[PDB]
Amino acid sequence: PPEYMLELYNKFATDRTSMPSANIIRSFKNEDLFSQPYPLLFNVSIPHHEEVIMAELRLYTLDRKITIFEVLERNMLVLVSGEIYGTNSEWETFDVTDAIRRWQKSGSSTHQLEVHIESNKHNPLLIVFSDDQ
Amino acid sequence: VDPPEYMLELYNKFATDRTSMPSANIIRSFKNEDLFSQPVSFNGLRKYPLLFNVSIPHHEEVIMAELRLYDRKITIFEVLEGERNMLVLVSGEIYGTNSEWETFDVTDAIRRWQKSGSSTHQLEVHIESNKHNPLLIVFSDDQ
Amino acid sequence: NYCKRTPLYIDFKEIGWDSWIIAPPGYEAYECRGVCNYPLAEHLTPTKHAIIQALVHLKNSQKASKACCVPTKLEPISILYLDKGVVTYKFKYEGMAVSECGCR
Amino acid sequence: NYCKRTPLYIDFKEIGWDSWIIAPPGYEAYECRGVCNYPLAEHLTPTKHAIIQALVHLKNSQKASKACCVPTKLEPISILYLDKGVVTYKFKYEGMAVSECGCR
Ligand SMILES: *[C@@H]1O[C@H](CO)[C@@H](O)[C@H](O)[C@H]1NC(C)=O
Ligand SMILES: *[C@@H]1O[C@H](CO)[C@@H](O)[C@H](O)[C@H]1NC(C)=O
Repeated sequence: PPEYMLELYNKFATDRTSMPSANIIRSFKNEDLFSQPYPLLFNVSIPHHEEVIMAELRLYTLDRKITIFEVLERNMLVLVSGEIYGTNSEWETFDVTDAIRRWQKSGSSTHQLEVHIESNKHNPLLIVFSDDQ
Repeated sequence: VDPPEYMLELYNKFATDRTSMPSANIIRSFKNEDLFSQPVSFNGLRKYPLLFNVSIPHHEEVIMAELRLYDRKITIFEVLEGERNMLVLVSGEIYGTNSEWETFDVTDAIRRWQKSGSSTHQLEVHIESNKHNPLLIVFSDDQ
Repeated sequence: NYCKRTPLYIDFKEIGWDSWIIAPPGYEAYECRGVCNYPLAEHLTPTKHAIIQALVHLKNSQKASKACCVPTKLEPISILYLDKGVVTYKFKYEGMAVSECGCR
Repeated sequence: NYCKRTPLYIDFKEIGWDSWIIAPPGYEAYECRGVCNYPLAEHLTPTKHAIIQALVHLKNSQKASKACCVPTKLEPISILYLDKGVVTYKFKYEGMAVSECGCR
């Protein structure tokens, strides 16, 4: 019961003025919490017939630039990189849709990333919005 | 004989031979209702009228419509109402050897009658040099 | 026993429909006979609501009724009949024969 | 009386579905209770087979069962649940609540 998923149920149950962009919403957890700065690991598995509409990576931060790579073995592949604001920032989302779409095309369901910062139940998680056809 | 032998023959055609099916889902047979008029026949030309109580629902896609009759050339008119107005529906030609029943395409006129109100329409048949009652068949699908 | 399609012939003279139906005199319409006790096999194509209603009836039989064995897919037949006085023939008169039964 | 929709609340813990369903704890699923005797009203959306089966049973019983009062249209509900261990949320989990009853 992640707070985000619970907060998403309560959002669309009370506010009937809006509905999710996709029918199915999955939230995958990070399983590499035994580390200190930091890498992340996800056990993503999505049916191939579902059309991935959008994917968001949710990170917790305590104005700099944050880059997110996909480890491959170091032939690091950049997925998304932006300049976040430091005005009491808490949760920051980054679009990693395309990374998930080719992860949906077979491949090892286990994936590992790494986040770099430039000069606790907050475990980051990855949310995939997908439609079922 | 209350069901025309054509509609009975249609049922038996598609029930025994399941390799074919009607071009439309719904087939109606409208009998002629002018059984007292006599054909006027000048030497070389014969004409006689017809009547039909046609009613097709507006939400149906009319596919085909055949008028069944019987070196002769036949012209089929529609009298719209001297001030009478005769419109040619189909000018076809037939052969003279044991033709028996000849069919004519009056589909355009039927689609015209469907868009307008369900009324009775009067026809005339021009040919130049009981059980045989002409009947009008209308094929339509339930869209 | 279980929910399944059983034979059933319907003669149109028995139900008085021979007045407007010219042909055929009858046909095999079948019917769905049987019980739908939890769990419901997937060959009956059970809906989610039919699954839960059968489950609530299993524990408390007075809180909810049991799922019913009804036709889930119907097939047409060719019918020659009289519609408002005009001789009409439908090659596919839908909804006449049962092809698949299931729990709903 | 007639075939109509009656109330029915389903608590997921009563049926043991609280193990995988996070939210809601329950919902009103309704049910269809009643009889379908000939003639079948058109608000029950009776199929041609349901009409004849109810008609043959009216005249000759024991030849055919009676048409059954089942749900004819189902509605979805928002459900947050565990699908094979991943937290999944469906805004429209189809087939959960009854919206229309009828004779089949
Ligand atoms: C994580 O992925 C592995 C495949 O490498 C799979 O066997 C395992 O079931 C996954 N974890 C869970 C909780 O399903
Ligand atoms: C034939 O047309 C008349 C009006 O001219 C109409 O009242 C009647 O209903 C039609 N025939 C049938 C069998 O409905």
